[PDB]
Parts: sequence; C-alpha cells; structure tokens
Amino acid sequence: TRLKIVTIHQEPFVYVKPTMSDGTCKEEFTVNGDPVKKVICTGPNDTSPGSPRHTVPQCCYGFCIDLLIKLARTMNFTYEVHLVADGKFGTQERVNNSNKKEWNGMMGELLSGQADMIVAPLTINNERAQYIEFSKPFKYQGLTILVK
Amino acid sequence: NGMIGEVVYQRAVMAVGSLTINEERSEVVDFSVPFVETGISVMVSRSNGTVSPSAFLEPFSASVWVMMFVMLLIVSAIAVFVFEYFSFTIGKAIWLLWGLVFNNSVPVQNPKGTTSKIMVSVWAFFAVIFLASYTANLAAFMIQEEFVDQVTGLSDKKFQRPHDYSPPFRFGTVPAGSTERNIRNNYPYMHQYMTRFNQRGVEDALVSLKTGKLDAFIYDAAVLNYKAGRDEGCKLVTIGSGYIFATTGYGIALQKGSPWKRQIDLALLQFVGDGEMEELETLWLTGICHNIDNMAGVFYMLAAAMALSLITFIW
Amino acid sequence: IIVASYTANLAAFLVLDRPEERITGINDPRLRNPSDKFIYATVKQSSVDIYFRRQVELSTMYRHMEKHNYESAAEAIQAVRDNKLHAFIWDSAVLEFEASQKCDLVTTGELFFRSGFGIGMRKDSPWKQNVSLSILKSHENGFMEDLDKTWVRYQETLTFENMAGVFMLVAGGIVAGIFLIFIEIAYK
Amino acid sequence: KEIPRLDSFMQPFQSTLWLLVGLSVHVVAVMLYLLDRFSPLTLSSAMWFSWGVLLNSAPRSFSARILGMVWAGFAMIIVASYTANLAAFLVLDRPEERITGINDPRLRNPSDKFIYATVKQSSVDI
Ligand SMILES: *[C@@H]1O[C@H](CO)[C@@H](O[C@@H]2O[C@H](CO)[C@@H](O)[C@H](O)[C@H]2NC(C)=O)[C@H](O)[C@H]1NC(C)=O
Ligand SMILES: *[C@@H]1O[C@H](CO)[C@@H](O)[C@H](O)[C@H]1NC(C)=O
Ligand SMILES: *[C@@H]1O[C@H](CO)[C@@H](O)[C@H](O)[C@H]1NC(C)=O
Ligand SMILES: *[C@@H]1O[C@H](CO)[C@@H](O)[C@H](O)[C@H]1NC(C)=O
Repeated sequence: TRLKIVTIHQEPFVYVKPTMSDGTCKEEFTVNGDPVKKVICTGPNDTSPGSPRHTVPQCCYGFCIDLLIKLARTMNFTYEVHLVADGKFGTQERVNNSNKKEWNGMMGELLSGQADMIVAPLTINNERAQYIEFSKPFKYQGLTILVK
Repeated sequence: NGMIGEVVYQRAVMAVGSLTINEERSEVVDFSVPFVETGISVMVSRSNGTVSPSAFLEPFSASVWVMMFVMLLIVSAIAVFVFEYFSFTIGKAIWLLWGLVFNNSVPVQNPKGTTSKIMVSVWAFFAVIFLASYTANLAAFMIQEEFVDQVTGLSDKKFQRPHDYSPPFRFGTVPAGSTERNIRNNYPYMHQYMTRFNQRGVEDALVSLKTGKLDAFIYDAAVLNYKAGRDEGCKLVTIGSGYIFATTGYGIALQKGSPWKRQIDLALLQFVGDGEMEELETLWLTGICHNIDNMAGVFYMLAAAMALSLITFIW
Repeated sequence: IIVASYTANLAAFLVLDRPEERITGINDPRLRNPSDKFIYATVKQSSVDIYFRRQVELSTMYRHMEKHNYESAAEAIQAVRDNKLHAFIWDSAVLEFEASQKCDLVTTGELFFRSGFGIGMRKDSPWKQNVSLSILKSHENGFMEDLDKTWVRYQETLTFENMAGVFMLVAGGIVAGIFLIFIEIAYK
Repeated sequence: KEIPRLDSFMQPFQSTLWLLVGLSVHVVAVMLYLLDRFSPLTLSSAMWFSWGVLLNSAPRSFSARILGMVWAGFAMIIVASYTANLAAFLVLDRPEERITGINDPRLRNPSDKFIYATVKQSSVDI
C-alpha cells in the first residue's frame, strides 16, 4: 500500500508549482476544460549550492502524475509522491574507498530501499537493466540536436 | 495457429523472426524488449499536393494592407487638396490613383497639378517596388515544398460515412491478422465498413494502390516506410509517422520461463546501444524519398464584388 | 530593363542560399575535431553519457562535455536561450514542445538512436506484471494519444519583413516632399 | 536523362482559365451594358475599353469605375501569379533522373526499365 514514488524535475512531465495558501493545489484547467489533476509532492528549491535546506510540500503535475492516477484507477493500491535529492539520473561513479565505482541518484535511492518506483522516462540501456528489472517502454522517443 | 500455435503448444521454442505485439499475445507468452519503433499506419494513394492557394490577400497582405489603405487615402486627400487649390478629381482621385498603380491602359486626364504629379510619381515608384516585392514573395511562397493532407485523424469525418463526401473512398486489410483484432478492439463500425472492402494480400493491395483500385491500407509503419522508399515515382507516401495510432513495436516472443530470455534481452540492448542496430537499419532501409491550379476562390470574391456593385447600383 | 533586373534581383535575394548553417550530420567529423565556437554540452551523469562512453570514437565529445556538465536540462535551456550553447543532444518530442513554445529553438531532421522510455522498476514483484499489463492496456487505447492531443500535438517568408523600414522611409520622403511643396508654393 | 526542349504555355497547360476569363469579361460587358441602359458608337467603345483594361498598355463610369478597378487589379495579380508559376515551372524542373551512386537501394530490386549492364568478362564485373 505504501509506495514511495520518487521523481526528478522533468520540464514537460514534472511541473512543480508552490502551494496556493496552505498545502493546496489550484484547480487549473487545460485548453479543453479538463481540470489539471495535481498531486502533493515534497521538493526542495535547488541543490546544495542553491538552497541550504528548504524542502516543502508543493504541487507536482504534468503527464506521469496523471499516468499514476490512471494506474491507481487500474490497480488497487496507494502511493506516496516525493522528489529526488540530487538533480541527476545516477551513474556508477566512484566511492572514496580505493576507487570502487557504485551507483547513486535515483538508482542509489531505489536500491537503498528509500524509493519504490521510478516513474521517469529514463533511457533504457544495458547495464542498468543488468542489475534491476524494468518495465515495458511506454514512450518511443529518439535523440536529436537543438539549434538556434 | 501459426507461430503462436507452434510456440504456445511447445512444438517450437521461439520465433526469432519479427512479430507484432498486442494484448493477447503478451498474455499467452512473454515478448522480448521492443527492439524497433514499429507502430501502425495507413498507406494512401497520393496527397495530390499542388502549390496554389485559394486565397491571395489575407495570407499575403494582412498587416501591410491597413497601412497601404491609410497611405492611399492620405495621398488621395492630398490630391483632392491640390485639385481644389488651383477636371474630375473631387472624389474620383481613388480610381485614378489605383488605376495608375497598375497602368492597365486607363485614360484618366492630363495632370497640371505639379504636386499631384510629384505624388503620383513617388506613389508609382512605390507601387513598382511593392509589386516587385509581391512577385518575390509569391516566389518565396513557392520555394517551400508543402502537401495538403485529406485524412488527418483516426476519428476523421470521412470515417463516419462516405455518403457525405462525393468521392467514395475504400480501405481494407488481410484476414486472420492481428490488425483486424486491433481494429475490432477500437471500433466495431470500422470493421463493418472494412468487411465489405476486404482483399487478399499485401502486395496485391500494393498493386491495387499502383493501378488506383485502392485508396487506403492499414498496416504497420516501418514496413510501409520501406515500401514507400522504393516506390516508383514517389507517390505512395503515408501521412505522418504513426502519430494518430497505437504506436506498438516488434519483439521476440519466448515461452514463459525460458532461461535464454534474459540473455536475449541483454543482447538486444547491446545490439541497439552501439550503432550495430543502426548499421542494420542502414543496410535494410532507405530514406532518399524526401519532401497547378487551385483557383476560383478569388472568383467567389469577384462575385461578391459584383453583388456589392449591384447593391450600390440601385441608388 | 533596369527595373526588370531590379524586380528579378529582389526575387533573387530570397532564393534559398544558406539552407542549413551547421554540421547536423551526426557522423560528420567536424564535431570530432571541434572549435571554440562549438559549445555542445550534456547533463551531468546522464544515460547519453554512458551511451557515449560505451563506444570507442566518442572521446573528444566526452572530453568537451565533461568540461560542460550541466545539473539540469533547464540549465541547457537557459544557456541556449542566452546563446551560450550551440548544440545539445536531447529527446525529440520534448524539443518539439519547446519549439511549439519558442520558435527559435529548432530541431534537426536526423533521428538517431530510437529509444524506449519505460518506468524504473524493482526486481520480480507482483506489482510489476499487472503494472506492465496496465501499461499495455494504456497502449491499446487512445490514452497516450489524447494526452498527446492535450499538449504534445497542441502547438502554441511573407510581406512583413520588407515593409516596416520601407513604410518609415516612404512616409518620411512623403513628409519631406510635402515640405518642399510648401516651399515651392511659397516661391510662387 | 537528356530531355529535349513548349514550356507549357497553353497546350500542355490546362485550358480552362482562358475560357473562364473570356466568359468572365463577357459577364463584365453584360453588366456594364445593364449599367449603360439603366444609366443613373458607345457600345463598341465600351467593348474596346473592356479589352483595353486587359490590354495592359474611358466612358462614363460613375459606378462602373469600381468594376473596372476590381477587374484590372484582378487581371494584373492573375498575370503576375502566372509569371511567378511559369518561372517556377521552368526553374525548379530538376528531378532525380539518375542512379545517385553505387549505393542505390532502388536498383537492389530492379525491373526491365533501369537496364544496366557491363562489358563481357571485365575486371569491374569481378
Ligand atoms: C528557497 O529556500 C529559502 C531559504 O529557506 C526560502 O526563503 C525563505 O522564504 C520565506 C518566505 O518568504 C522567508 O520568510 C524566509 O525568511 C526565507 N529564508 C531565508 C533564509 O531566505 C524560500 O522560500 C525558498 N524558495 C521558495 C519560494 O520555495
Ligand atoms: C481495494 O482493497 C481493499 C483492501 O481492504 C478492499 O477491501 C477493496 O474492496 C478494494 N477496492 C477496490 C477499489 O478494488
Ligand atoms: C578520495 O579520492 C580522491 C580522488 O582525488 C583522493 O584525493 C583520495 O584518494 C580519496 N580521499 C581524499 C583524501 O580525498
Ligand atoms: C494481478 O492482478 C490482481 C489485481 O491487480 C492481483 O490481485 C493479483 O495478485 C496480481 N497478480 C499478478 C500476476 O501480479
């Protein structure tokens, strides 16, 4: 029942808006009258140079939030939406004990048991699927170059 | 039946050949990872994209047009002032002005107003330069290569009933396929319209598209893309890239409990993540296939001008 | 003949010289040996970084982007918004939504590494199989379809560039000509 | 690929619009003469002036000058568009009429149209 959902700030998928009065979300609409279904998440301002420590519950919404709403409509469970500590995916970087490369980030918080499910459009590659199981890819998306 | 009848009934181990991915095949056996982005699409006959717009005023002169009429009325009022300073230019300056814009053999008068002649000369040089710029902008509108589509959705207004549209269209698939099961999982009425327009095979429908005995054909995306890259004359080109579709993929269905499955999935990840799959796509695809009169709308505006002249004619 | 040459020359200015001004072919080794003006970056600790480190020819791009590691992609958005960047490898539809936001941010046509995005999962769990079944149930219907119709499909060379300075200069010439008309009327 | 040189003036081009302009200026003359009879050598002069509007090189038109100015502006914008698309037809008429190198996927499965061969027993064949 308790599903600690972790997420990173994705610019089209995870919109993080501060609460209006006290822990509340504004019932904003889309371009066709459909109201925006936000959720209560726990997020900081920035990383450690940005803010020293200021993590508040705000309103997270976008795409994957309504996707998890569709999941909870589908299957009988509850959840717990929170954010990721850093602003990284989490790679196999070295730990200071005689150059031993381990994982961090979203993978480092998932394998620590602090997280439960990473609802994020991560690039499925070899070695991350070598260690944990993934889901089937909902999004079919490539890579390209942005210019001016 | 088929590969499903061979693998689920354990007469075959796996199907290393390509296979569509849908609900019940994922229910009976477990696929591999989707190694290629292969949804579904519809091959059409031809978009018939001709570079001619129906309108020529509002897509071209919208913000220029207001300032052009403002400067036209200013120059005409100045000509009225010069004609009243020192033999028909009381209110008829506008027809003279916009006839000397084009110079289509319009005999008006011999101007003795020197200020009128100077303003006509400046406005005539201005008329020459915006006529040159408008011809240049018509060339610039020709420069891009566009194509006008007709069916821009799976919920298209043609798909309700072809009695509303004066050409009746046509579309069909092959029997005993997963495409029909996907359509029946979408619309029973679409199967009702498709059952009367059934056909035999893929290349038979291709020949029907070549000869013009078929309009639309629902199939997978990348196979139709490969057939369109080898199309003769570059006519049979699909609309979009599966944007209005379920956007499935291709996988390798193994028996549920096969120990080879993880090694196959990691080998597919290794084949994708080094350009070797990109080398195979270069070896087995093609992408060289890149991207006259639509008049009488301004004739409808001409008929509206005739109606307004008949309105002003009676009084 | 002179003004016909002028009309055809004004037609000839807008003929498409400079069709594309960069090296957007990904296999072109000008990016393998870049310059100071080729500011291409990546997000720090990205999967694309692992994809580049996995191969053997991505050395110079890795050495350039390790001097250009970004915390977030919004840092890259602000940098190319301030024209500090020149190229960035990113997912297609997100940059399509950003091109719908601001038209100066333009993608390229070469679609490379057609990847799949799923959900980060644990190991063998009863909340994996029904989850994948619900994902496939989302695939079979138009749920991702109309959620793309909400904002992904929803976006948000004319006579207008060559008129403004023309309008100002012609209006100034008209006012100056009227002033000279006042002078010539004052002469007679 | 060497195609010899009418450039689609009237006979390869579709011949509807010239009859449309003829019938349109006929309707123009009909409504000009309804204006003439219901006036709030004249006939031949008004006909020749209707030709002279299109001639591109004036009777009493108290409300007919609007008709003349709309017809003249329409005629010049139509012939300007015809100049534009004839130049467009003769400039951008370069299709792909070759093989484009040895890496042509279209000749991987050829037909009896792209007839390519080589010298019998050549080293290029080896
Ligand atoms: C980012 O963190 C800072 C620091 O905790 C927050 O700044 C505080 O804001 C409140 C409300 O204005 C003030 O009463 C405090 O005095 C501020 N503290 C300091 C030390 O600056 C800030 O609210 C956070 N950003 C947001 C808007 O969430
Ligand atoms: C969900 O689970 C609870 C557990 O007590 C059960 O009682 C309830 O019937 C279920 N409801 C739904 C919506 O399936
Ligand atoms: C941690 O690793 C760093 C790498 O530079 C190195 O200084 C040392 O081996 C470790 N500990 C310290 C003292 O930083
Ligand atoms: C899947 O389906 C139902 C509802 O989610 C659940 O009770 C059952 O235990 C699940 N079993 C599997 C195959 O995960």
